[PDB]
Amino acid sequence: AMAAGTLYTYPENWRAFKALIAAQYSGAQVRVLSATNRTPEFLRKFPAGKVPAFEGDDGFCVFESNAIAYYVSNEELRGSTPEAAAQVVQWVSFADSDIVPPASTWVFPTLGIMHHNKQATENAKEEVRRILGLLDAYLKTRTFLVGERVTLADITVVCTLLWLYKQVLEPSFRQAFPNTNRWFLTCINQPQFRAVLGEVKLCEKMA
Amino acid sequence: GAMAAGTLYTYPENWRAFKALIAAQYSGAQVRVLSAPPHFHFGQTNRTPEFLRKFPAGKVPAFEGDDGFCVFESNAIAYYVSNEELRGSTPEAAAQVVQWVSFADSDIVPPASTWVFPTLGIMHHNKQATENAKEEVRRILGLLDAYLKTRTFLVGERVTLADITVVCTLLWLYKQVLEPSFRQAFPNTNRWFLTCINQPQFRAVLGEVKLCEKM
Amino acid sequence: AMAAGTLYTYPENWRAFKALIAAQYSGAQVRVLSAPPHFHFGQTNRTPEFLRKFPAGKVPAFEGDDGFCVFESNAIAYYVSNEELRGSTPEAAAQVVQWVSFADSDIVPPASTWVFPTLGIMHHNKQATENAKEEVRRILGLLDAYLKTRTFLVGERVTLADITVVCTLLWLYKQVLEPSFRQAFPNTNRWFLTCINQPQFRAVLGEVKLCEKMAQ
Amino acid sequence: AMAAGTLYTYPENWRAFKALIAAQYSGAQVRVLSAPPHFHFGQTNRTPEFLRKFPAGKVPAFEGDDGFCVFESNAIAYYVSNEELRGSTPEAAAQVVQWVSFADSDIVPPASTWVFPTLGIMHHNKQATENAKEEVRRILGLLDAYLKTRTFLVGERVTLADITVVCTLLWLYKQVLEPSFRQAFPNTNRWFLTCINQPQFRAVLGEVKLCEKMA
Amino acid sequence: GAMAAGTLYTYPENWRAFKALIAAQYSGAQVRVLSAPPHFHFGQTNRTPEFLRKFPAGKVPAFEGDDGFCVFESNAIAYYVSNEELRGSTPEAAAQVVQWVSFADSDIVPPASTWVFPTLGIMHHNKQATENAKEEVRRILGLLDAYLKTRTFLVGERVTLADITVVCTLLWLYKQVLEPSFRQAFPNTNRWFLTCINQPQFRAVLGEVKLCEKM
Amino acid sequence: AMAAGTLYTYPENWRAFKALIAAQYSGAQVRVLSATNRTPEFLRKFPAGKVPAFEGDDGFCVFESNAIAYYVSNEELRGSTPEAAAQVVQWVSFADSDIVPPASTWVFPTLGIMHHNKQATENAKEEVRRILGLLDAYLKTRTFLVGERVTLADITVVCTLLWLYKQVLEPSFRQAFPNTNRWFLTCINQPQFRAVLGEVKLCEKMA
Amino acid sequence: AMAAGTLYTYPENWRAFKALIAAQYSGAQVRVLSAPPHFHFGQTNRTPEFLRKFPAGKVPAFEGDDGFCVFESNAIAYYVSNEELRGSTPEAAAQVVQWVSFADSDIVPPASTWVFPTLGIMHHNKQATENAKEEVRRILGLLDAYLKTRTFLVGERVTLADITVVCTLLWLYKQVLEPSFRQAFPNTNRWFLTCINQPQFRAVLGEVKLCEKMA
Amino acid sequence: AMAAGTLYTYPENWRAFKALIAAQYSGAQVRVLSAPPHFHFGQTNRTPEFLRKFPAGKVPAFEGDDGFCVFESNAIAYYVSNEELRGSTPEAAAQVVQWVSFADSDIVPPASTWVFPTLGIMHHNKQATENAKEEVRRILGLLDAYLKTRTFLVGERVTLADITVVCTLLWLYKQVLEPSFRQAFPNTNRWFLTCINQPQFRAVLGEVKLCEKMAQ
Amino acid sequence: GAMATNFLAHEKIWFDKFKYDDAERRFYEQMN
Amino acid sequence: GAMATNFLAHEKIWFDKFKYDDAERRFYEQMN
Repeated sequence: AMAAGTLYTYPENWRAFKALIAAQYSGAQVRVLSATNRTPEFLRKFPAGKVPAFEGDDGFCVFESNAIAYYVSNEELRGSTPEAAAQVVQWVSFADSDIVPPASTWVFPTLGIMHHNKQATENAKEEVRRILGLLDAYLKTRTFLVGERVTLADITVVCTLLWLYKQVLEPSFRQAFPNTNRWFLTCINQPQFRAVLGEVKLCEKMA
Repeated sequence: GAMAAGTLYTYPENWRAFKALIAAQYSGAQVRVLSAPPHFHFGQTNRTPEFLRKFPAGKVPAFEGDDGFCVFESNAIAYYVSNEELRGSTPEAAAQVVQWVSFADSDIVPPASTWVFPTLGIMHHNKQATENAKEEVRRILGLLDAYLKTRTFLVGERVTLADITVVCTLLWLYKQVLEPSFRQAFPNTNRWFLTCINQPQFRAVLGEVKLCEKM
Repeated sequence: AMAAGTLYTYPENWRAFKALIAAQYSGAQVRVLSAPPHFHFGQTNRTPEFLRKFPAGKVPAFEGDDGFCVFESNAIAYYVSNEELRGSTPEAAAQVVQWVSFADSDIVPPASTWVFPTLGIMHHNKQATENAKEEVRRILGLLDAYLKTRTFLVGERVTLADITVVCTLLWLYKQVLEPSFRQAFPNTNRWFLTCINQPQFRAVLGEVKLCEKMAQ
Repeated sequence: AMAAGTLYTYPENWRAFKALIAAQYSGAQVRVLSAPPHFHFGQTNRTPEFLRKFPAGKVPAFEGDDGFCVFESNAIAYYVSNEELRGSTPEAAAQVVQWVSFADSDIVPPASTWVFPTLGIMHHNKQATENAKEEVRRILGLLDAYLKTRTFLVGERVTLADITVVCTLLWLYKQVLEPSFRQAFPNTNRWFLTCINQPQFRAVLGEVKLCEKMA
Repeated sequence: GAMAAGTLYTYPENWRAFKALIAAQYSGAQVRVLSAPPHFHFGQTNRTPEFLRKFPAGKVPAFEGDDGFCVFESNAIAYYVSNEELRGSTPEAAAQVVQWVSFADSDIVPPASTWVFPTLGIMHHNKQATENAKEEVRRILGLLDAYLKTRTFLVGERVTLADITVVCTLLWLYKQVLEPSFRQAFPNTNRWFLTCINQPQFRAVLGEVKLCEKM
Repeated sequence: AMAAGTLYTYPENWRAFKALIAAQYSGAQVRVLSATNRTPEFLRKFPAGKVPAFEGDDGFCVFESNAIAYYVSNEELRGSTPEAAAQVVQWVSFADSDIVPPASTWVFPTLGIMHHNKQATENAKEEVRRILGLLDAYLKTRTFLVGERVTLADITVVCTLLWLYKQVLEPSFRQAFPNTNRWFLTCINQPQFRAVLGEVKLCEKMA
Repeated sequence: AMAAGTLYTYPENWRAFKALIAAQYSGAQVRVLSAPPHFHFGQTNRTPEFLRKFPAGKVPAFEGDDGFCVFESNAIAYYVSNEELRGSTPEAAAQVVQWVSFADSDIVPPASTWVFPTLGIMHHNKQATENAKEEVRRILGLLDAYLKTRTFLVGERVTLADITVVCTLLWLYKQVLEPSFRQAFPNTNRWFLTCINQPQFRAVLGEVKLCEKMA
Repeated sequence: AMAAGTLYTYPENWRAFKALIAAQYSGAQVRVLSAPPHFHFGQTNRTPEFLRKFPAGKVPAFEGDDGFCVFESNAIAYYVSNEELRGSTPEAAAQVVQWVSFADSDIVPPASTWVFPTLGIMHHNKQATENAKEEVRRILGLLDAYLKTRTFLVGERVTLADITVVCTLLWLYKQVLEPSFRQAFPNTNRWFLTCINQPQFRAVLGEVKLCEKMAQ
Repeated sequence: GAMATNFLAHEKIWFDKFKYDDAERRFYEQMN
Repeated sequence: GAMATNFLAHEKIWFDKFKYDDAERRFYEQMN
């Protein structure tokens, strides 16, 4: 059977999105409860005091958005062979190490989460172009990142790119990456994705 | 697994490479190391076209299997050359392994690097780089200490990728800055760390490890 | 006469130290901006406003109170210096250029190759590292012979020659030149210690601890 | 009073050209020794006599008629110059130092990387050449903007600034800067062509043919 | 030369690779070894497309320089990582080096291989493979013996690629079949061979070499 | 100065051809004298008792066709850089190890030097096809094997292929290797080559 | 008297199909145990009880009702056959051994190499697959010539020869032998289609769909 | 009954030995052609005439005096055998197929992997070699347990089982199975020595010397 | 050389058989 | 990471300078 339990998080959290989308595919039953992340009981279950955090109905506890998404996934989203599973870890790790930092820097001043810094965002723009370009060459001949089907790899990389595409990747900026754009559009228009993300509108005019 | 065989591209004494090298000691996988340097072009570090063909992010460590399977990111490489036991034999164990691996990357690597090598952070205006990193590391060791109070290893009852990954992420700290008066507060974490690095599979890759003396 | 202005840099920049030590001797009034909001390394020096005045995009960068801009570290140290530091005569001035040039072309690359890994900046193979160690022995030996019957490099007084060469050797002496490695060059060691304990050097460098054991 | 002396170098050395061109302006009497029996590069400069005067044993090397010895091409050029070439004010002098240091730090390495294979000095690497081309594009563009409303780099007259930058750019313009490549830099090309056609430059460089088709 | 650096593709303990490895001990060149196996497909030995791209003959040893320069054939590799002294400092010495290298390949390699490993030749109807090869080797050692009567090394007065190549070609013979009663007749050749393999540059690659005992 | 001396050999020897062609390029003066390769004086100068053998006018002695060709060459035929020189050794070594054995086997029964063996020559044909094919891909974008000019590499490989092209590489057989054919034709039509080889006629009908 | 017994195997095992098809012809009563609780592959076959009877611990494994145990799929198929399937004369018997051994030595390895990636058993290597395709072309062509004027491989009736070769070819015909590929082998395709449509084959194999488009 | 014919092979072919030893027991008249002009390995077996009769292009290849052709080594050994060597009963015949099949699928590949480099035929890495050594220990141990209370593999007499397994182990025992490696398998060693000293084996194999020290 | 090449072409040893047998075993064991 | 990348982009150290100086020296020495 698949997992069933409670996911502690604030909504509008892209890290939580990864697990929720994954559960749409797997049929895991995941109840979302807001966050308390400093009370002894919470720290008892989730020592690091981070959200998202997952408690199974059988009492199993896990934290880190990657581990939670892994847990409520099925074998196909995880990678049904050791090669495919290693490629999943590969893209997940690349999203964390290479995409999250410049993505934050750029999209944060447009969502009010960080203050504007013109040159900081110009620097971030460049690093984002390199990442979009890398994905573009890779996806030139591929439907998805790993094998022939959506995996955690796509889910993870899409969610990490989600706010960029909504807020700042305006037409002229993204036009150099038609393959990345198509792959992104193909993912977010899946029922499983729309179920969590709703109807995503690609950026119109660089915010 | 035991059958994986391939070439690991990396410079020597790289803790990121150590993760896969140690995993392969457990699994039986045959991992050979090739240490070809990048090129330095006028401030820019570049790698060969053949390398970028297989590994487009241009990072090391990178792994090419003898059957041509390519994978990069130290975590994915270590995953690949591991067996089921190191990966986690059940979805529960496997998820716990992803948890500590992710925790290592997000929470331990940045202050560990900063405390051992503060120069770059100071240059980029992190004035109190050292004291800030030292406090984060203190918090991390304390977290591991409470967790390991009643456990031999992070997941289940034997070494997994969890232990391998967290140990490798802590390796420079324990060698270079974790003084006896500082580490004294974490006897649990110290015991687990010693129990790991003294196993022959860790020793084969790490050699003899001298813990930081009083500075 | 003397220079008065503002110097942009990241902190702990040996290239900036050259000018700041020179200013201690000359009396130049140099205001250092090395932290946000006034300077953010990797950001400020890439902005159009910065590039307008300092096209190379490098720091240290100097803007005089009168608007005079200078964008390379040897030139900034020259500008904030006085006539004695620059070289009083053409002979002395020539020798200053010689040693400044020697530091830039001969010392900086092996020094960087050896020291940057010990600081966590990058990695070099044991070939490049070994070639670097050998080049540095050659450099320290050249200096050692030169300083056998000299207090300082040029004209028996501190000039830009000493300031520049000392600043280019500073990380080496702190990080990797352990007693067993540096033993063969007593005149160079003596001259280095001599310079960095000058009141004008100490005012900028603070207390310097020589490598006790090679960083690896 | 202008320098008089001997310059040891192998022939066609751009580093030596800097001093020789400076001497055209200043009137210094610099005689070149560059051929056997007088100077045999690789032998003469490794003798104890030579090494006495020039400890690094490199060329160019200058020995004045009064015994005064200088090494490093920048110092030799400075010494055989006059005050105008060195920079008449502290402002001009500082700007000359600026461009001399820029030439060494920023121009020489990509210039060497691109040109040496075309001369058979180094094996050709395509990626290194490509990166060097783009670095040279950046440099020519920096100069182009700077020379927009300037005749020369410093104080509206030839100084060591122009002489040094021109000599470090000389092999590029001969070997690899074809018309279509350098077309983007009309101010730099204009300034370069102007300098090499000054009587004092031509006295040393002779007639220089700009790259027709890239080598 | 000293500056050459690159990756040598080969399986370990390959006498053909030993030629370049020993040469690099003399020259200072940095040669790292990568031992990735070929593929065996239904009786056919094949190598990867990337390998065949750089080395179309599909043979090892093969060498790729860190600047991308590719070369195959063990003699060419050893030539490349050598210096001028090992190659021959004069056309006379250089020609003598090509002479012994060529003589090694044409006249020594076939009977050496056959005597140490006669199985394949016997299978392909060379009934008296062993006795035939033994007589050819006897002739070869006798030729070297007369030549070395008055000489320390094959060419000039120091080790060249001549000695390195002939020693490597004789290495298995001296280890496996050249019994004291057989080799007794060639004290000159034996002395030269011992003088070579005991030098630190040979020792670094060959380790301690035990000569064939009575069988 | 270049070499001057006597070359001991029978004429019609392709191994000798390498040195003689090389001398055409270099301006070395090489007098050809027939062979005696078992007298004490010969063995005194040339211990291995092989021809070709070269004695310089100054008494310098060298054997092996590769070494002789090397000696009467100039720096450009030898390789004017260490990379080019290593490539020369490379092609020379490949000619000796890979081309000479199957070339002999096939062309020998058609020149009366060895007896016919149908399957032996069919096997040799195949190995020759692999070598011609390897040269064909290499020479697709190159005029000569090394650098931009004839070197010992071309001279050596041409001479090793010389008898095949004369005797057995008939049109239908060689048509698959247009680049190798053009390179071969380009070499043998050089003045230096024709001076030694005369007018080479490519095979008409597989002998 | 025909064999009666139990066959241990995982399900859909072509190696087991050989015995089961033979049993259709001979009338042997062979019952399959292939699912838990009775047979759990990877567990049941590693127990001391199983290993007592079948020391290699592999499947298929046959235990007769009289206690007689056989391993190796060829031996099991032989045992549950009748004399006609085994070959009625020494000539026919020898020809059956011939084709059974040919299937194992020549067909199984390229068949496995090509098919296993399409089933997710092995990672796909393009060069290995390409070489396996060409080896399968050679094999189909050998069979095609042999079956030109033969209905079956041996003695004009179904024997273990046909049963074994067909079972070793079965995954190829299902997974990768598309019409355009197999078109060159009309006699082999005819013989294969004929065999799998014999009542005894269909009883075991069911309806077999030939590869539409190559996997 | 019994077979009479000609056998083509390269000399010292263990696959040919199977049939030749079988013929010693049965009385089959087998003429061996293993040298030019009658057989040239790599040539004769590639000719159209050869391929006509022996489509696989392999040796040993057998043509009976009556024109009957057989082109695989197990089949040739079967054909030149008698009823006892083949297996008298279906039970025994089955066991013969078992061991013949076991030798082909389990013994030949690791044996080849380990032994071919020691013979100068190819190289294998120390991984493949180590896996091979381990597989061979597994095989010798399986045989050792099996032969604990058996003289021969099937029915207490030499069959094709012994002949085939002995021939597939022959190079291993000569080349690499040194006393310290083979010590753990006394029943296998005893059975091997027993078989190869049978008059019928010795007639084909001659004297066999067991490895004294592992070839490397 | 030619001899080793012929010998190996003739024998066609499946040196990689252990890799295939091991992958196959694992594949069918996991369907539980 | 980003910091080391910035620092190195700013400094532009010619780490390979010794290779170039050595090749150049050799080149001009050989014209004798």
